Amino acid sequence: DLTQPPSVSVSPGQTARITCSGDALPSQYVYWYQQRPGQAPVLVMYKDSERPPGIPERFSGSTSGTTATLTITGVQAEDEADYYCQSADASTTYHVFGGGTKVT
Amino acid sequence: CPFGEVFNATKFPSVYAWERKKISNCVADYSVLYNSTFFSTFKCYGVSATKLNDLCFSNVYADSFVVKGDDVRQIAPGQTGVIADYNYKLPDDFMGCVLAWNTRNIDATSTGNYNYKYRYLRHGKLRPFERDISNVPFSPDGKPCTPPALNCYWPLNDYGFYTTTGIGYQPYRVVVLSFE
Amino acid sequence: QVQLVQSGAEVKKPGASVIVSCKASGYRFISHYIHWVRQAPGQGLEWMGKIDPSGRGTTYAQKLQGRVSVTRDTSTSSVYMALSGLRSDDTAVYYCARDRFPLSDPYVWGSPLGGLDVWGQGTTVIV
Ligand SMILES: *[C@@H]1O[C@H](CO[C@@H]2O[C@@H](C)[C@@H](O)[C@@H](O)[C@@H]2O)[C@@H](O[C@@H]2O[C@H](CO)[C@@H](O[C@@H]3O[C@H](CO)[C@@H](O)[C@H](O)[C@@H]3O)[C@H](O)[C@H]2NC(C)=O)[C@H](O)[C@H]1NC(C)=O
Ligand SMILES: *[C@@H]1O[C@H](CO)[C@@H](O)[C@H](O)[C@H]1NC(C)=O
Repeated sequence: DLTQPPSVSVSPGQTARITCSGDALPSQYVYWYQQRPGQAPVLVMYKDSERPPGIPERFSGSTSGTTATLTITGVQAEDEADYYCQSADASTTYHVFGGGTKVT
Repeated sequence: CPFGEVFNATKFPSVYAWERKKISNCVADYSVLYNSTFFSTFKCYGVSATKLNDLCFSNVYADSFVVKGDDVRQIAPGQTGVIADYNYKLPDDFMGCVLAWNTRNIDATSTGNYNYKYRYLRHGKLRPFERDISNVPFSPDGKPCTPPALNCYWPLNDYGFYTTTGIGYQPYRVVVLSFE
Repeated sequence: QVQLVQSGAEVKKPGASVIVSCKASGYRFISHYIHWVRQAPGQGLEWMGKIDPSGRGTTYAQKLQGRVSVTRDTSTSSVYMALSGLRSDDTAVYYCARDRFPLSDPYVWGSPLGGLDVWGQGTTVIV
């Protein structure tokens, strides 16, 4: 079970920290997805610290114990999207999704 | 018993900050492990690894970490090195199974996987089944220090796993089952 | 050219079984897992189940077992999902998504599944 805050309200310029806590994550990766409203999600971070090509150099994942963290340094006006975190049940079965975070 | 929560877990820790996962209050099959031929060590001390389905233990502790290919042989009772001394020591009366398998396709990026750390300097030898997650600057004369300085080193070094290496430098995920 | 082409939109009755397809192309089909994720309108993402396309097994959600059934067709490079006995809560946009993990040699156990990469366009079904 992975929980996260429902909304983060940041003006353009500050730092948005989308935390994601789950008790079954000392040993599991967190995969972060953004979904602008209307279309499919886009994978933002994978394996807690790694960023695929096409994702700009503002996102920077972290994991401190049983708590993930995505950081948007220099938030622009096209970052208004829902951010979800992913994990498993400390096996690699029953992938779970977070509650979502509408970053504004 | 959940053995996928130990073996099929995605993120193993480093060898210096290893962790136990207690397995309790469940029926254990043990036969998902010795029916697989891809294990490269599977060395059991005390038990004979096929007579495990008729033994009821008090608790099973599963120590999970990642070592180098040539560092697997230091995970044994009585062995010594830089993994058995400073990082992870097994007791001389160890009753359990040491399982290891070659995770080159997971933990060896071709750029270099500098995320698994081992301790190469310490003041003394670890007691069995003990842990040292402290990262303090190591000075060999005992005084507290601050790098960069002469006779002053950080005690943790990186494995640095590469895809294009031999099987003595490839990453090997190690699960040490301890029975009581 | 990696892409997962799904089916079209549909309307159903509360109890009528639905079939949503996911045609794959470009990448080596039996390599990557194919996940199934739905999304209720106004709600967050919900993970239903996965499939290993080389017939090695299924896994479903813990509150959807006995209802969802996925299957694979290696010849057509397609993955179908069957949901039997829909309710009013099973109105969602149904996403077929890939896996960012090339599966290979036997199955190097310890692997990072998840990381849904090449998400499909989304089939919307309404009960
Ligand atoms: C660690 O995970 C691996 C694979 O991951 C699995 O993926 C799916 C297939 C689901 O089963 C998930 O639960 C799981 O995350 C496990 O390997 C799998 O083991 C099972 C049990 O033996 C295999 O099923 C059998 O396979 C034989 C040989 O093909 C068939 O004849 C049988 O009819 C039956 O299907 C399964 O094939 C195998 N899958 C892979 C990819 O190797 C592993 O057991 C698991 N370890 C633990 C301790 O849970
Ligand atoms: C392991 O193989 C033996 C062969 O005799 C079989 O009886 C047993 O059921 C197998 N275990 C599993 C978990 O498949």
